[PDB]
Amino acid sequence: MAKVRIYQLAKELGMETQELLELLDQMGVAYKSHASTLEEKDAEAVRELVKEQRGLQEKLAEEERRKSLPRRPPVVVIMGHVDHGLTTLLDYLRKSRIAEKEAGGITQHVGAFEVKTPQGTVVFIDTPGAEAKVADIAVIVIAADDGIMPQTEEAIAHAKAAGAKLIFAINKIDLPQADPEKVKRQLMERGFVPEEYGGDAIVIPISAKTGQGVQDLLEMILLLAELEDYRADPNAEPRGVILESKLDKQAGIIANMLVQEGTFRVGDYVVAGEAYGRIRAMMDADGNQRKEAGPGSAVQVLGFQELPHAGDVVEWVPDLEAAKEIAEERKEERKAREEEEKARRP
Ligand SMILES: [Mg+2]
Repeated sequence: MAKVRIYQLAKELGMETQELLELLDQMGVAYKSHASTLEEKDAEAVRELVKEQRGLQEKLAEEERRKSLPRRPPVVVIMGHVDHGLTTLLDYLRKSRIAEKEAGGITQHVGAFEVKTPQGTVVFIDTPGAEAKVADIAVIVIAADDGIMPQTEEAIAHAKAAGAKLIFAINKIDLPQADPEKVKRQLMERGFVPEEYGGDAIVIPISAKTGQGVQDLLEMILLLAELEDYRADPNAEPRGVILESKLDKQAGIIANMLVQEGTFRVGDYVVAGEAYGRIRAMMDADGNQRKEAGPGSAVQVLGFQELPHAGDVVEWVPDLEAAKEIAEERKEERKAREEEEKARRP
């Protein structure tokens, strides 16, 4: 401190000579060389300025990082004619992760399940949809033998309405009457031109029965997820969607929720449409109790006081009172629109 030479102060602060000499020029402190002695008040000023500038750097670098949100996994729904092997595909995907279980032990149905690959994790909504936005991607399954049917065209229209990206999966490619070329013509008739022919429709041959092609579907999902670059903020206000709800004799009202933003925690108050409660417990697809559920997580939630509806947005609220006010304001507004039916003009 009193008195320090510039090369000594540099060592102490971990700076290179020329950096400290630059700083002193910025401060207007004259010196002959790095061997010169500094007045105590100059050295002190240097120490303060360097501390601050380093504070500031760090603040800045933190900000740059914090504003880059982590990846969230792609959410996928499987759709198409119920006879075209949807459940066989879902089942196949559910098994490629119980290889030869732990185990075990243990599994729960919580509305969605995860498929892990070296390239990343995919979230599949459980039970195909006939049927808020839930899925990023809809896989439209079409049997090679049967071709595009009315259920197929409804699945396509619902997926498009919901804003999902389509992947066409032509299944049963090993039946003797399998005709994928016919399916592709049917697709092109409908404005879906396969990439093969220079169009934008993604078309993938699979067999849900043997699993042939299934790894290519997963790779394609993950590639699209990399390009769309799906991300979410785990510290935003928690937001989810109800996938389904039911009564348990033993447990009471249960609901499956998929988390989209923020992180829900046990003890949080939530409102979903007109239903509300305090999260008493959350259980994931492995049957584990979780204290927290962040983006992409599907969990069974205990604590709702009435059955929430499928597709309703789950919102964090600060307290019980807020939860009751929000749910109630929605209830009396619904009655209002309904009362705009009983009166005039039925
Ligand atoms: Mg809501």
